[PDB]
Amino acid sequence: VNVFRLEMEGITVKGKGCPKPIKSWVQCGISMKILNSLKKHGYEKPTPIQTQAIPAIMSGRDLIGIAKTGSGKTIAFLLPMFRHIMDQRSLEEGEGPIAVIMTPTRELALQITKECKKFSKTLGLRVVCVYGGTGISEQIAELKRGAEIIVCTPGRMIDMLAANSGRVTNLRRVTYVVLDEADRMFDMGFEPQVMRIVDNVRPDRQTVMFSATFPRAMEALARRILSKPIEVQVGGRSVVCSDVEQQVIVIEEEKKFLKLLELLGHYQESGSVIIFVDKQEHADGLLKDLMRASYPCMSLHGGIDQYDRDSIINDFKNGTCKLLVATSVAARGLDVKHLILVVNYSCPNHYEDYVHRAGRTGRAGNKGYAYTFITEDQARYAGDIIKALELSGT
Amino acid sequence: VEEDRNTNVYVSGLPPDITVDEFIQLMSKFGIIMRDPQTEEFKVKLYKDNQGNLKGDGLCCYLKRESVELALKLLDEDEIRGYKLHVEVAKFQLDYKKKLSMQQKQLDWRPERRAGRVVIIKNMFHPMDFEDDPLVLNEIREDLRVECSKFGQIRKLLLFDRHPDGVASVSFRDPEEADYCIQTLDGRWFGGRQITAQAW
RNA sequence: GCCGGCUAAGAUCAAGUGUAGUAUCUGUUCUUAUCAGUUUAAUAUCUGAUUCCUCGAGGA
Repeated sequence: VNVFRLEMEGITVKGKGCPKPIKSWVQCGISMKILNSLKKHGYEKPTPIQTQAIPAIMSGRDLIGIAKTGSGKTIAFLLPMFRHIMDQRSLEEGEGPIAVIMTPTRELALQITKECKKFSKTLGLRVVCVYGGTGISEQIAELKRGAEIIVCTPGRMIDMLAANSGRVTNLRRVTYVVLDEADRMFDMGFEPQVMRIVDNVRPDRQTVMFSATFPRAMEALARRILSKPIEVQVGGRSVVCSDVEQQVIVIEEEKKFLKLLELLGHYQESGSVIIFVDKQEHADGLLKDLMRASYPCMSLHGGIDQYDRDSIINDFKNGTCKLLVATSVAARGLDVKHLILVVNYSCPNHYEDYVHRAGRTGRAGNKGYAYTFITEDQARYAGDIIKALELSGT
Repeated sequence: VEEDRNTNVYVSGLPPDITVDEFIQLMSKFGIIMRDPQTEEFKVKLYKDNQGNLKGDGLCCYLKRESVELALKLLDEDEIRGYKLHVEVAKFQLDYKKKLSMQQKQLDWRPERRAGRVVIIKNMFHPMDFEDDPLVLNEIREDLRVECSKFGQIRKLLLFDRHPDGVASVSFRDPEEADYCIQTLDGRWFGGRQITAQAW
């Protein structure tokens, strides 16, 4: 029932027919060797980019993932590919790899080969040992004995394809095409080499691309080579609106009412504002304290009747009530043009309620103000609030 | 409640043409003036009328109490060029530790003397690459500025586009940040060439 | 410092801040192991070599 909490963690997902992210590597549909390598490497919890890319690579569809530096994109490209190679074994033909990994640098290709050897440890699968600027005879002797994956340079791959040392057959040769640092491969320098690498490939083969940054033109150039791609970045799915300004202040539980009274008294946050509370009795007490302080305020919660809540909503929409106290039920789905300010005095336990409270004000391209009071008790939601502020650009 | 430990002094009567700077000089003659910790602007107030008119009264708070008792027996009944001032303990009727410790350290007795901040980078670029690329020099300068901003506050950054060795100067506010940038830039690769860093 | 101990007794490696100078803070790690060489007043440091048990996993 907590499938929405994995998507709210902050992982923009785009595409049709996207599988659910896995919580751990033990229930991700991986083989025994990949799980043994993950247990030997010391991975207790998987990365969110890895949890978004591993079912997309296990399902057999094209995926394009973007994340920060050092997030584990090489392991996220090597582990489901090795799991699909171990689960669906094929005949190791001559001079034909089952996977093609493209790296723009020789040191990056050597690091990808070392990561693939560490992910395929305690097994007979040796992928590749080749780099640019070295002896081609040793690389040909290493590739002639058997090659599972092909992680090298595009120039070395073009030289191997021109000298008939390595190529992709038409019927069944490779099933996955990995592209590490796809922003550099889609540039003007590596365009015809990547075009000749993608042209001489099998028709029934998946294409994977991973990079730290991704421009619009590079993504538009890379989307033409894939067939129905699935995008995975951060953050978009269940994220806060960028048009509404978010503000977080560190105050106590008793000082929150004084901060709200100072924002209503000194600043212009009293009129046309929606105040989110934790419970209905606390919202009624805050509404009574606002009405006792010579300020017109209305309240809408589950403890009140439906007609009184409708009258309070009509008074907030018409302009009769300056402030409107509401619970978490009115945070999502409410589309009021008068709600310009969103005062979150009580922080919710879930980030989706805070995202719905921030998105309730300043919609349809308009600006908005959102001020939330962060306390010491909401320490678990502070990381989610920081991730939402980093995704929204606040 | 606080009877003494009052570091505020009240200057009864002043020339109606008193500026703030002459007043803070008068007050700094008798010790260090406490500064508002969040900001600059020493804690000195010139009391004013309903208008620009100068009532002629002044308030000044001091770091210590001995400076108050100094101003009491040296400024009271003493004439500035025209007028007769009066000095009295101020009457009141109706972040923190960081700057407190700094103002305290303004009274130190630490050893002076000693020696009594520019990093030079070489082998970073070439003039031949800027002849057919007018946007490569600005991108290299922006990359050098983004590299120098992570080590400290860069006050001045220049790049010699006509030097055959690729000379660049990065002047920061502190020599420790320049030494850290020279330690992090020595032996590093930039644009396929090994660039070197030295002090100035 | 308290009544031999509760790891505030030391070294170190990366980054930040800042001074004319000294410095200040965070992550750390700390070999729990042996032998040979360097070295140290002695440590230190550096330079190299070195299957069993438990419930596919962990420890040695």
